[PDB]
Amino acid sequence: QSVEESGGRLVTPGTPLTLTCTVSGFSLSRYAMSWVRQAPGKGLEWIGIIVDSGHTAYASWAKGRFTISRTSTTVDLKMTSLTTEDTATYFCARETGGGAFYVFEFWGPGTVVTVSS
Amino acid sequence: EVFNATRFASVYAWNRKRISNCVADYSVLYNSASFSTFKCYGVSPTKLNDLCFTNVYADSFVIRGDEVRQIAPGQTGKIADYNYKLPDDFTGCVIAWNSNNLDSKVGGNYNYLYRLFRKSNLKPFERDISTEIYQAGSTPCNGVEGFNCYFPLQSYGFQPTNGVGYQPYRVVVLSFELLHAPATVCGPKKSTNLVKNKCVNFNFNGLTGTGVLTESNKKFLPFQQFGRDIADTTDAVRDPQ
Amino acid sequence: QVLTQTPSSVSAAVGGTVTINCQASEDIYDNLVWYQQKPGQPPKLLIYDASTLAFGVSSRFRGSGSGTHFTLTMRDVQCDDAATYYCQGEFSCSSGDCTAFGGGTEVVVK
Amino acid sequence: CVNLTTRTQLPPAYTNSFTRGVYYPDKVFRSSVLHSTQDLFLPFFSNVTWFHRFDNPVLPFNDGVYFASTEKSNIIRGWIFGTTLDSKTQSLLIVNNATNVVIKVCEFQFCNDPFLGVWMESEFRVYSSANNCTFEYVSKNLREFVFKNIDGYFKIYSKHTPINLVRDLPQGFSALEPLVDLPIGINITRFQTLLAWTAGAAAYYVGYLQPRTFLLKYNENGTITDAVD
Ligand SMILES: *[C@@H]1O[C@H](CO)[C@@H](O[C@@H]2O[C@H](CO)[C@@H](O)[C@H](O)[C@H]2NC(C)=O)[C@H](O)[C@H]1NC(C)=O
Ligand SMILES: *[C@@H]1O[C@H](CO)[C@@H](O[C@@H]2O[C@H](CO)[C@@H](O)[C@H](O)[C@H]2NC(C)=O)[C@H](O)[C@H]1NC(C)=O
Ligand SMILES: *[C@@H]1O[C@H](CO)[C@@H](O)[C@H](O)[C@H]1NC(C)=O
Ligand SMILES: *[C@@H]1O[C@H](CO)[C@@H](O)[C@H](O)[C@H]1NC(C)=O
Ligand SMILES: *[C@@H]1O[C@H](CO)[C@@H](O)[C@H](O)[C@H]1NC(C)=O
Ligand SMILES: *[C@@H]1O[C@H](CO)[C@@H](O)[C@H](O)[C@H]1NC(C)=O
Ligand SMILES: *[C@@H]1O[C@H](CO)[C@@H](O)[C@H](O)[C@H]1NC(C)=O
Repeated sequence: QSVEESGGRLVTPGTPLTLTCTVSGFSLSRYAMSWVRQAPGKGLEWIGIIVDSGHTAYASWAKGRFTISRTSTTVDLKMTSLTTEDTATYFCARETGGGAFYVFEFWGPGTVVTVSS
Repeated sequence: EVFNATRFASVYAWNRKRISNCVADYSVLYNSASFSTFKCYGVSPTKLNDLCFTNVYADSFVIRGDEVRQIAPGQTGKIADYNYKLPDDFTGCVIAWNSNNLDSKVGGNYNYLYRLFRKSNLKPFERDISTEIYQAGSTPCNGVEGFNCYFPLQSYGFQPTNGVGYQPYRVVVLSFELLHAPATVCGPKKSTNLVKNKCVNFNFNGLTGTGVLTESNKKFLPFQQFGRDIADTTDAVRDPQ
Repeated sequence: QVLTQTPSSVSAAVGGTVTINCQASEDIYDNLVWYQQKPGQPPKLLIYDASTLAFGVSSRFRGSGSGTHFTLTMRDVQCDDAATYYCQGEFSCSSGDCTAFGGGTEVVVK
Repeated sequence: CVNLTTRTQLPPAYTNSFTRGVYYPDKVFRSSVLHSTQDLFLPFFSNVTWFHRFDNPVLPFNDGVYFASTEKSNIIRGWIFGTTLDSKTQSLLIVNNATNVVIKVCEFQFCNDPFLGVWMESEFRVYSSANNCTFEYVSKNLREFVFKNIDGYFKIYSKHTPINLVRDLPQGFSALEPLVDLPIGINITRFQTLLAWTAGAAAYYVGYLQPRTFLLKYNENGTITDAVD
């Protein structure tokens, strides 16, 4: 079970950017993918989760400007109206098994999204 | 109609059903794997088919999954002390299973209520329906919601995105009791095939003996069961089958 | 909705023990997990359910606590344990914000 | 319920029991065998009450009841049994209505004068309240019945016969066969029959059982043909 992701780029504020997480070695329709981020040298932050059925959950601090989508082998997350304080590192993390949500045993390598002029 | 129906009662408003004059079958439930947890106290479920009980009480409710541990004899919890309390010498058990596919909603199933506050711990096997506002201040709240006047009843946030601990769980507790009264609830026992013209050890309806059972040509009366001779000699005729 | 971790930073010798306290603003039963994040590496889940050691982790890390207070203690902390630790617990549903992460703590061994 | 007092008071008549009230004690089958038993029976050649007009007062249930009735319109419908009959304790109830037999065992707020109204029946005022129930059940001519309660079991033996007499128990012999068993552990002391505005004519005979010894003769087919006190 290998989970990787990509989409790191340097973009101006307010420019949408999508980030794609590719799974390998397991069935995505059984396991829940999630999105987390951390600022340089700061603590972990939670972005959202998608259950295996397809239902979506987000975070209050996000205000509802993320969008997480699922397909065959690409758990993708899209952003709108980027600010200058979103420069952080993003990960997509897998679960242990059926149910038992919010455990994050397997994590991606890590990608950095920077916003500047 | 009790194990899987369209409507199950709440944890604080659990539904009691009386099972009597029934020929129960505990083998099918033992072999069924659709139930998350099934383990019983006082009597092993393997031999439930043998014991005969005068009456059975089945209480159905839907609780939080992580709270299924609280439903046990000698257990202290929130729903255990305020919604459903079990006696220490409780005979029987509970059968519980995850029911997120039916008892949860995308926006949150809020039809399930549970009590958080009350005067004191309730006695085992007690039902509470009154929705009196739990007052925590000195001044009488006059039954009006406000400050320091807490509402004991709260609704569970059942959503598909919740964890297995938070998924709704349907629980039906079976309780068995006996007293100085005839027993009626038990299994169908067993009826092995009958063999004729051979010296066999027979047990007909609780009468045991040894002998050869041949075909007979005699007339009984509809209510008659046994047969007799000039001196207390049994010639059984009425097959229970 | 708020997770708190204490202390922010603490150090101990190689032949010593230290404790970390994680407090939840709401009742979370025992649904609480821990992570270890080395500098530049993704977090690794060390203990889940606040009392079960994860697969492949050492036995020198122990977890306890229940309800709103949880404690993770490391015994005979080696030089490889110098990293950051975080606690996370499920927080009901609609009522709050699904799940939240703790502030984290830093451990350095002399 | 309904209080009615238009009844002509009169002491009840008595009639000779003759040789009625023999019931099979169990399901044993014997042929051409004279068998001696000791059990609760109605003594031969006794004098039994002959109630009548409307007259349905309470009758104690000492140890068992032999209840006989002959009519042409089935004015008699059912029975109430129990001890207090005030819903403060258990109280049996049997109604053999036109549809089917209905039997209950719980407490009922029985009035002092329960009856049934009648032709289309409209009145049902035997009781007013019933709570905390335990058991339920739905299933020229002289009808004979024997009711007993042993070890918390209720036994009903019944028999229907065609008669040509007028105003007395016919002089003959007829065995009583077991009909119904009820598994209810109620200690019982009293009962009261039923009747079905307009007033009709009815008369039912009541007899009380006691421990005795009997001899019974079985025929080739096992039916009882004669008995000896
Ligand atoms: C409700 O539960 C009963 C349990 O007895 C189900 O009846 C059996 O269910 C299994 C599994 O689906 C079947 O293999 C059997 O054939 C069922 N028995 C009979 C007699 O049909 C019942 O199906 C359940 N109801 C629903 C809607 O699933
Ligand atoms: C029918 O008559 C009886 C007796 O005449 C009534 O029973 C009395 O009811 C009153 C009030 O309910 C009680 O105070 C008496 O104690 C009862 N009598 C006895 C002897 O206890 C009965 O209420 C009447 N029913 C109707 C419908 O009129
Ligand atoms: C007993 O059950 C079997 C099963 O179908 C049936 O064939 C038979 O007629 C039944 N007999 C009685 C007396 O109920
Ligand atoms: C007839 O019945 C009365 C009623 O008490 C009784 O006193 C009398 O002894 C009976 N007569 C016979 C012959 O049994
Ligand atoms: C109901 O009746 C049963 C006996 O059938 C008795 O044990 C119980 O105490 C009764 N309850 C009430 C509330 O009358
Ligand atoms: C007999 O019936 C009475 C009610 O009239 C009851 O109180 C008593 O307990 C019964 N007898 C026994 C031995 O239970
Ligand atoms: C027994 O029944 C047969 C016919 O069923 C009848 O001929 C015979 O007379 C009966 N036996 C007696 C003693 O009546």
